Amino acid sequence: ALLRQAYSALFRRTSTFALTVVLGAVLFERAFDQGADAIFEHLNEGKLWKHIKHKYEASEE
Amino acid sequence: AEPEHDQRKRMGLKMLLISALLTSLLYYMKRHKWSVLKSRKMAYRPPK
Amino acid sequence: GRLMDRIRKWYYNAAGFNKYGLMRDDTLYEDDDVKEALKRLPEDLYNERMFRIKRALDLSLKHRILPKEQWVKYEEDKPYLEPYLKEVIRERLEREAWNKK
Amino acid sequence: VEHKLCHSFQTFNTSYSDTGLFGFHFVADPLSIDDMMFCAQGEWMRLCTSTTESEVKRAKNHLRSAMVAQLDGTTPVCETIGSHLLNYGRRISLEEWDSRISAVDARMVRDVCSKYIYDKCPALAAVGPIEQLLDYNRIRSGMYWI
Amino acid sequence: XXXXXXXXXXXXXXPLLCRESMSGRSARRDLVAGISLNAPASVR
Amino acid sequence: MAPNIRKSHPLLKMINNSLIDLPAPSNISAWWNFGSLLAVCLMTQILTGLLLAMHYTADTSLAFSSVAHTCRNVQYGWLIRNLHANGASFFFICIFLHIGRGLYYGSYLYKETWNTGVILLLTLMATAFVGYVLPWGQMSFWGATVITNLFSAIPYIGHTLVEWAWGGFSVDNPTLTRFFALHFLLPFAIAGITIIHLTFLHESGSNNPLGISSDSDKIPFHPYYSFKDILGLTLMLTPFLTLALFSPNLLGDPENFTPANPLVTPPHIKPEWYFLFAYAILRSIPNKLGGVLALAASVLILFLIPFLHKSKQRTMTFRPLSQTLFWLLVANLLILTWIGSQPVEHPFIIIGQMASLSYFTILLILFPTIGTLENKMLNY
Ligand code: HEM
Ligand code: HEM
Ligand SMILES: CO/C=C(/C(=O)OC)c1ccccc1CSc1nc2cc(OC)ccc2s1
Ligand SMILES: CCCCCCCCO[C@@H]1O[C@H](CO)[C@@H](O)[C@H](O)[C@H]1O
Repeated sequence: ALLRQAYSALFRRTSTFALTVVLGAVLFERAFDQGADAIFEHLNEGKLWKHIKHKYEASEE
Repeated sequence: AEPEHDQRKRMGLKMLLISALLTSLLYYMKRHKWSVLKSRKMAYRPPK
Repeated sequence: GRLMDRIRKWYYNAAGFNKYGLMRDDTLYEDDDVKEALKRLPEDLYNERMFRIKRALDLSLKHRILPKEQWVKYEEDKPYLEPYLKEVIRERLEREAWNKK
Repeated sequence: VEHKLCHSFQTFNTSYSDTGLFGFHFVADPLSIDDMMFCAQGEWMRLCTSTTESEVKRAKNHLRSAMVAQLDGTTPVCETIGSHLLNYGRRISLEEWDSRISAVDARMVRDVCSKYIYDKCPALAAVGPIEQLLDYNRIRSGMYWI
Repeated sequence: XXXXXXXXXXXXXXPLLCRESMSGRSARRDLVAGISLNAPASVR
Repeated sequence: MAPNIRKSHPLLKMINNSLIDLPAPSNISAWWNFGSLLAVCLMTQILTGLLLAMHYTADTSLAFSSVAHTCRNVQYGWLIRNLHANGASFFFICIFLHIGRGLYYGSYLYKETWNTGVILLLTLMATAFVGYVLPWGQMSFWGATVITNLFSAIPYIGHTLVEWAWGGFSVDNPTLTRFFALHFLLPFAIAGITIIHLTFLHESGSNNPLGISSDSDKIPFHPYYSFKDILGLTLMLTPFLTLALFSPNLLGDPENFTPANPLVTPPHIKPEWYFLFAYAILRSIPNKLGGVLALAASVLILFLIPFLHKSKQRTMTFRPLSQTLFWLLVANLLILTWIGSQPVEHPFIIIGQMASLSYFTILLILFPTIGTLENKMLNY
């Protein structure tokens, strides 16, 4: 049981709860950003500067 | 006119996702706390 | 000409406080007169009024009402506070008149 | 006593065959209820959190003197015997009770209390002029963190 | 260590109306008066 | 003494007696959320305003440029300007619903609370008025010009009253610097009066939709309304963040992107949306002095609401006649908002004159009349 164990190990003690929030936020940020940036970049394929960047540098100038 | 055009909409995406998540969670927590009152029943029993 | 009774009975249903199981005098706004008249109410009527109000309050926070069966009929509405309220007002008008003369 | 919180308060552990009722009961004036309930729930948390060896060294001595006082006469001995068989299946001598009790320490009291009390949804019965004490949610939040 | 507690409202002071749940109380002795360090006050 | 240090601590005490142990009616709805919204919105506007002010330059030769520099060079300055500008609209949306609630649920009978409310509204309008001049665009200057030039309609004292407020003979640098100082100052007055606004409220506590004594069923503010408000916050904050991060320039005049030029009058000088209803009433009376009075009366009329209550019941919940009459007034205000955004030509002229006429008629005449007519149908 994940629910039961998530309670007793994390959510029960107020100290362990707060640490979960911090630890969970650090992981959430790292994930949510990369995901959001990915969803946005795909929705604009070939439109951004990072896409057309190869024409004017890092290969020819 | 607005060089922030790209980042503004990129933020709008992050906002809408976060806002959707947080609004839902807070709605449960509200309903959870208010469940005590929402389900509460009462009776009028005098020594009539 | 049974028109006046037609109009009152219509407004009573259009008002819809009977849906909450409230008497007409339950919905009375408690100004200085109503407050005084309430204190003159017999224990039984007062304790009953208290429940009806607390029930309407509980219903209101539930966004629910009473079943149609439990709605106060227009002809079954007890004006329990109105006789008290009229004397409270009559007494006050006397003092206000007696203090001018 | 210091704050005139109640006329009386008692703690009980009413046990049944497969269940029980660990809790407390108090009698108070209409305007001293909330402060009384506040302190009471605080001491419950103090059980699960802060219980010292010094405290239980006294508590054990009281419980020892209690179970012995329980057997003062023929009727209270007969009552114990008639109940011990009916509930335990046997007689538990005061000698055995003492052995169980004397093994109790502060670390154990904290654990057992944290098991039955901490962050548990309690049962509440309130009778009389009870305005100052209100909302289950507030009472429920008094069940965690001392 | 034993005995049940009580409490009433003063200034004016704060189970005795049957034939049996009121019975057992009709003065056999006179009137003893107890008070304790940690036990409820009693009376006979 | 007192047991805990939550009921004792003179700082934590009014923190406790306002946001923790404060008795509230069990049945107040979402229409009671906009109070705490206005509170947070005020603290939001002040913060976003401070951040903007740290990059603003109060001078007619640098005002427009400094604001532009803030959006273009300051890190997330484009956003802080975005939030502060649209946040001013969130303020008025919440305050119009806050007011509309009280008018519908008879909350104005808390006269001290209600009167401090009107004053809070008046200070807010003045605050947003002087803040609009700060970017010093075309609509900024000419909005300030048209409105302040009205005071000259006052006989004798008038034409001096204007040139004093201007600090000159027209809206210029002496006017911008004092408007910035005024725009910086006023929100702190709003903060202070709010504390008075809440103080008068805590005398009687909150009203409820039914309008009857809620002493029979009170609940602690926390957690019931502490949670309810936060929900109502994120519920209301999503459309405006959507507004501010997808269509930021939706509400405002594009004329404010053209730097202020005293030698070119914009074709259609209209205010922001929350002033439109008042602007329409202003232009209903062709006379300049009458228009000013009609404008002032349109908002000052709120002071007369408590004295125009004739109904035996507090709210409008059990008053179907007053209900539709209420919604007529709400629709009336929409028609006024629409008229104000349109040029002064037929048929907009006569429509505006009638809508503004009915506005005062409903509040002054029909509302106390219908209320009386209702009481006799209740057999009183
Ligand atoms: C910056 C402006 C304002 C702030 C910060 C503010 C704040 C609040 C808060 C927090 C409440 C309690 C919660 C609620 O009832 O919604 C309240 C209630 C109230 N406010 Fe305001 N308010 C403002 C403007 C106004 C205005 C413009 C009016 C009237 C024209 C007003 C009149 C009232 C009344 C009558 C109540 C009592 C409502 C009730 O309990 O039924 N306030 N206010
Ligand atoms: C209730 C509080 C406030 C309201 C209603 C308000 C309203 C406004 C409005 C409508 C504008 C016009 C901006 C635009 O449309 O382009 C503005 C601009 C501005 N305000 Fe405020 N404001 C408030 C608080 C503050 C505070 C407290 C400060 C400073 C301490 C401040 C500083 C500024 C500055 C620097 C600008 C210029 C930036 C710009 O024009 O976008 N504001 N304000
Ligand atoms: C500096 O002008 C500001 C205007 C505006 O809409 O500000 C948000 C504006 C722009 C164009 C045309 C008209 C206006 C203001 S209309 C108006 N402005 C006000 C200001 C008040 O403060 C007490 C009260 C009532 C009213 S009615
Ligand atoms: C309830 C409202 C929550 C809104 C959360 C918005 C978080 C925005 O986060 C921002 O996103 C930008 C776009 O990638 C980044 O450039 C910024 O570094 C980042 O701070």
